[PDB]
Amino acid sequence: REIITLQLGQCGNQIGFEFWKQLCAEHGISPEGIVEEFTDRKDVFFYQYIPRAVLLRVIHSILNSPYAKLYGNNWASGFSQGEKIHEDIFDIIDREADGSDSLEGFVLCHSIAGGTGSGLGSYLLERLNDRYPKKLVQTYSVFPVQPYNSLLTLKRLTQNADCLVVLDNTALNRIATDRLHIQSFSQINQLVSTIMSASTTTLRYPGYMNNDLIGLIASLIPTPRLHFLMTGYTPLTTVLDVMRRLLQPKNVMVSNHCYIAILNIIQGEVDPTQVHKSLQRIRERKLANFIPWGPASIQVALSRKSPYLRVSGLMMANHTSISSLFERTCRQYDKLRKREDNFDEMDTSREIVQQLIDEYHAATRPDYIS
Amino acid sequence: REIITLQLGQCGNQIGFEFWKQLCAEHGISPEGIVEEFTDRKDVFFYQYIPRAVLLRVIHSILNSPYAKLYGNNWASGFSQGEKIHEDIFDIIDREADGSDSLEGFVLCHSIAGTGSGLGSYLLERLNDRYPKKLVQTYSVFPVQPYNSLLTLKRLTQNADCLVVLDNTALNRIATDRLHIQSFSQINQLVSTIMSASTTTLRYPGYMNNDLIGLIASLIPTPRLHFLMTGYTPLTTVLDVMRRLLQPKNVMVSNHCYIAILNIIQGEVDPTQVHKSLQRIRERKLANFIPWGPASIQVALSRKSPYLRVSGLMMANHTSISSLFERTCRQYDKLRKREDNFDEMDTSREIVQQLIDEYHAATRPDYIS
Amino acid sequence: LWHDKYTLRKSMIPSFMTMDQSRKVLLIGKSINFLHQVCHDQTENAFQGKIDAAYFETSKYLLDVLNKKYSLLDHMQAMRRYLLLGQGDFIRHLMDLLKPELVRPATTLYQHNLTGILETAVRATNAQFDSPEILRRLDVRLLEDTGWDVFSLDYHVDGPIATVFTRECMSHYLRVFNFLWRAKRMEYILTDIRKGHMCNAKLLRNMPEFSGVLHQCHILASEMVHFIHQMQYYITFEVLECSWDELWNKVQQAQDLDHIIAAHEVFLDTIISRCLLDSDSRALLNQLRAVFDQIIELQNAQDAIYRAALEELQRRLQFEEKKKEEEEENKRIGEFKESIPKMCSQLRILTHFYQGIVQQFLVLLTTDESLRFLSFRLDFNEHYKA
Amino acid sequence: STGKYLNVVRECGEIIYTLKERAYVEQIEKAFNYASKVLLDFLMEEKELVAHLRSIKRYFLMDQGDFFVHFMDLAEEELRKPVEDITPPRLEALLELALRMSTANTDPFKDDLKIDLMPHDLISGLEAFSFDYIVKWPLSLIINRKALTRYQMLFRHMFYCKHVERQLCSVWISNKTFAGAFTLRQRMLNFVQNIQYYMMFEVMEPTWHILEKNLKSASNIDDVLGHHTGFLDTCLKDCMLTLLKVFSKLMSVCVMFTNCMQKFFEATINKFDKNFSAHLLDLLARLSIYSGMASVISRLDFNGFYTE
Ligand SMILES: Nc1nc2c(ncn2[C@@H]2O[C@H](COP(=O)(O)OP(=O)(O)O)[C@@H](O)[C@H]2O)c(=O)[nH]1
Ligand SMILES: Nc1nc2c(ncn2[C@@H]2O[C@H](COP(=O)(O)OP(=O)(O)O)[C@@H](O)[C@H]2O)c(=O)[nH]1
Repeated sequence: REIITLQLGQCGNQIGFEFWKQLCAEHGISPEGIVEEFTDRKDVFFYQYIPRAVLLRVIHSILNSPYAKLYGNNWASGFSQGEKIHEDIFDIIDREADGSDSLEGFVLCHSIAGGTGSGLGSYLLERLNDRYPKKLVQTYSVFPVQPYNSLLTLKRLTQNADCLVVLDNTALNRIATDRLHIQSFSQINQLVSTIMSASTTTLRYPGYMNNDLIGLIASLIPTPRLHFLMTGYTPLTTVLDVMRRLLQPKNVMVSNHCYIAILNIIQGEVDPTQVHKSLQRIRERKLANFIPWGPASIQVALSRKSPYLRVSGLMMANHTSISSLFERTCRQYDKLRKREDNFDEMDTSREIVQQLIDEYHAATRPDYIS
Repeated sequence: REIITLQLGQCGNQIGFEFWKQLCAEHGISPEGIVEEFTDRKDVFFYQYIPRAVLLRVIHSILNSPYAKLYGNNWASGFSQGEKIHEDIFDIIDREADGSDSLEGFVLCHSIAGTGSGLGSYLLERLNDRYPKKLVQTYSVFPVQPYNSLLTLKRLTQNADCLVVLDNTALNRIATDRLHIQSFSQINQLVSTIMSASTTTLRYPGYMNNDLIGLIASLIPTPRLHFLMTGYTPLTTVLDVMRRLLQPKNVMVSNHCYIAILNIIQGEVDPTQVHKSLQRIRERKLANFIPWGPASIQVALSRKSPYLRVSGLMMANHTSISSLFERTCRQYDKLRKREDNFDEMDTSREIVQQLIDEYHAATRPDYIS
Repeated sequence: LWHDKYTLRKSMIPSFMTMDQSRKVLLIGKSINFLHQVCHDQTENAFQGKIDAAYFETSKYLLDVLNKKYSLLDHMQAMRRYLLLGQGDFIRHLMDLLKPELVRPATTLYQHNLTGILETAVRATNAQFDSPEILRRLDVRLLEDTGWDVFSLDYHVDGPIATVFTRECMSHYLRVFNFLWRAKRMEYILTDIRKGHMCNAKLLRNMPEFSGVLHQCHILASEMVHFIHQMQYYITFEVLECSWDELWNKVQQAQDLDHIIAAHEVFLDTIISRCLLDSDSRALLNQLRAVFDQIIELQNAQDAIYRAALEELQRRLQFEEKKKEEEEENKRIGEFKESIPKMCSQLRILTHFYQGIVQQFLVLLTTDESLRFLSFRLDFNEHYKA
Repeated sequence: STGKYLNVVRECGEIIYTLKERAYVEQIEKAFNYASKVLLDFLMEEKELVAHLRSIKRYFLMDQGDFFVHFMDLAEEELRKPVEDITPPRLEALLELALRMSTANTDPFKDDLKIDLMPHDLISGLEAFSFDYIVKWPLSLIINRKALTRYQMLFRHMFYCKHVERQLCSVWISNKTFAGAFTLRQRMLNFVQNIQYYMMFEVMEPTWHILEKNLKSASNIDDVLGHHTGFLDTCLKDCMLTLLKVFSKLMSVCVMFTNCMQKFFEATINKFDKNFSAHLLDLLARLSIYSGMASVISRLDFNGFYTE
């Protein structure tokens, strides 16, 4: 099973290039796409070595980078231009798809804040939902006329993408000023690429469980609507300390309430016998709450750090608080709707995002069913 | 339970900056916020290490100090500008609140003598609105000056669940008597000694007093008589230390009786002659208390930091603190006969008179009713 | 070779040799006889020190040849990756290729066909970069229904290495492999259903009268995948990764090949005990099978409700695209709405019986100690127990 | 006594006859004096007896403060539930999490704390909770089930007094934004926080301080077995644990008064006064009539109050 990734817009292209840099460094692959001498399953993201990427001005910057051997601002303009070159890009996508043995998904890295990447990703998501009906679509979308584009992207993402991971530049900048003392794109992108590389750790280093994307998705997302996740990365030592530092709101990349599903990935050489004690004590001290209707638990898995490159850890959560962010956008849209062919698509977008926020707000009730 | 501290004005910054320096050394923590290798509970004030402080042109003096990797004159100007940034500084406090496990208190360090007076008056009001279950202790420092001083006292008598007085006048004497200075850079060294040794029982866990509400509810009997004064002798048995704390030469204050006394002995003195001294203090009658309610004296031991000899601090609830108010109350009326409603000052004037009457009623055998 | 061919003789042990010392020689001799034939490699108080000196050297060398070339040690590690599903990457691809075959009944199944499939998987996954010797023994065997009831791997071992396994470790591994195979297909079913729903709602999201009953299909899934996706962790961390650690710790320090046999023999008495394959825990496993069955009945009662909605959707597509009569279909559309509450009474009675077999399952765990760590995995956040 | 010491260490990790000369009697002592020095040191440095008794004191005598203020804060809602209603798999998960998050993390022997819900009270839910400690063989000669339940009898008597003034001090903030109850709360708080001080720094502490020194001059195990039970029979004697049941009923009006104030009448606050003050005067009447048990009165009243 092979995962193909797509990079749209300046932000998406930059974060994808840095992610590929990080992943090539994790393995023994020189910038010249030649394996270095110096166990790690690398077939998923690399083709025998060339990455499975589809880039769509900064391309010249990448071509001038040492890694050359490795390959308007409106939403409506982006959508129109994406409709204009449907066949041109889809020939590339189809040749790269059918060239693969068994395709699995379509990772999409783009910024929904604005520009052409937003509308282009909208159009691509629609067309991929049209053509390929059996391919999971995960999206590493990055959160920031901007409210218009953002809400349109949310409208297209709440029904097409079978999963989604949010990344807000505000929280990243906050963490940068707090514990990195920057005052830049090229600095927050480091942490972004770190989180991304650590996200797909269990796919490249095989373990007891989590050998496929469905193993990561179907565990967290219980219903097809609640498919927005948040990330946490504590190392910026026992597993209990890691789990206690992870659940702190100081580290989560997010600006009653309870949890739906939690997943922990530990990349250290820790003793794997103390994890059950860690979970026992976490349940004892009652540091986190769960849904009252269905039985929801926390899952933990281990892995191995890249030997060619200490204890680290990442956390993927399904928290109902994320809806708050949408509200802000929603709010701004209303503020933008009363200040200034049919202009009805934006109204439908507002309607469906209101539906989604209502569903999130109803999810935290003991009678969420019906 | 964590305690997030606040620092307002040039005073609050300087005492807090020197309070942290006394704490950072008392633990094995380098000024680079890195633990040095070189048992002491350090989670209350530090977050795994970063101090839980929310400061508010002296700030630049801290950013140039080696500790950079660890983080007008009208009362109306302080209360006005504080309303203009209501959402700004409350964004920080709120994001620092939920990130903590379970918030316990708000130790606020400010001097009632420019902007720290008007801003602190604004905060102590706004905290009771949103946070109704959080203790708010204040290490206020006593010095148009009569106006800004008493106006803060209106808020400090109904909002702050505790208050520790530290007047610069009595400190300046101890600066002159036993230190012979004639400077702010010296008297604050004594203030930092009082602030650090105040929370020695929270950072070093013992039999009792493992939470801030344990030190508060013991001394303060009623919500109004919530003003405390300090006493620090080392500038040898437990009897040597206990006798020196009760002398008026040591108290940081310029009939009358005590309400509750707590003694902090940071020495390695054997815990067997602790009851003998208390027995002796009762016999010679070195201090008197309230006649109406049962008032007792409490003594607590602790352990000095090995990374840094007997010391001693005393938390006192003395009725003679009413004298400091009268000095403020007196000079106000003189300025009231010398020069949009000017009603807040008169309304504040009334409530301070209610407080002073409550003290002088506390020394009566019929203080009830 | 390990399980058989080398049995201690209780009658001819000299009196001046303690009964424990007699199991360090039978383990040291077997460690060298198995190092030659199967692994295909060739090289008082002072008396007690000689046995331990030959133990802490031969065994420590058996692992090195069993970790670099795949060599008694390099077979133990390689017999965990495949026979105990410790690889994950290889067993994933192997369950996708045997799917079209095992669905047929066993009568049409012949061994000579499956070997080409197994050989294909070892070439595709990461198991290709592996010692050729240990790959020569990895084969298939057919137990004697459906193809998912008679398939299993064998990994036959003969020669000097056969004195460590001794025909009993090969009769216990297959006793374990059945439980790890079932708990692996009961998961790839529940990630297929959870995959269908992500492509289901992308088609029939325009029928607001069907989402009322489609919702009960999602909640029952996310309540069922938890019980399985949690039991997988208890299998990984509290059965495999924990009981194997007490084996690799009593091997790099053991010697005389008789502290290796006794360390590998008890390694198969805890896994049989930590898993529910014991003799006195029979009431527990038969109780678990019922939960394994309810996962299949959902997968049968789902596509019936799933496909019945795609037919009515497909007819509704053609009933309007060719024309853009009206009264003869409203009775067909009208009756279709009337069949919905019938299907709702299925998922309402299937769920109410699924919860009645899990809340009964937990009561049986309170019986023998390591099982308590399972009750916490399932009952996290107290979704059950009121 | 020589070889037995050699066995509780082995499983974990020339003599001639003469008459009128004792060349063997001295030889046995030169080995017994080493047979003990290897075992005693085995218990103080690795798996730290004197370094083993201190760990028990931290939880049983509640010496460690950071562990209880964080444990009762987490396991309070799950203790007010009645008996035979709480799952021990729920408490122990909180106990493990209470130790690691606290400052008791630096304790090699912390993994021997077990929850043990007693059937009888201190002759439910909260009054039926007490730690249990399991020890290995060689140390089980000193600290055994006969002399560990005593550690468990003077523990609940201190977990009760720590619980009341934990919530009595909790109502202190609720009332602080009808006005005659503040002078009654002063009468109970200055009673428990005047019993706890006498119970911690002038009763068990002094006895413990003696035991530590009294174990440096030990000579044989049947003496250490005397300096230990000689320490537990003193703590149970100087405290009110040995009758003086008026304390038990005296505590009821304190905890119940917290419930009345928690229901937010004026004729009930004064009802508690005449009931509690009468119960207190029964105590000092019996505490005074004796032959310390007399210095406790100087701790209860200090201003000459209660001179009636
Ligand atoms: N987090 C992050 N966001 C970025 C970065 N570069 C650009 N962005 C976001 O991308 C948006 C601009 O997109 P733009 O390049 O104009 O899209 P285009 O018009 O299609 O080229 C801004 O709102 C940024 O928030 C980056 O390095 N990191
Ligand atoms: N004890 C002490 N008091 C100080 C120190 N520095 C300033 N103060 C007090 O703070 C008052 C001046 O406050 P100010 O700095 O003008 O407040 P601002 O207007 O907010 O900057 C004076 O009356 C001093 O009594 C110090 O180092 N130690």
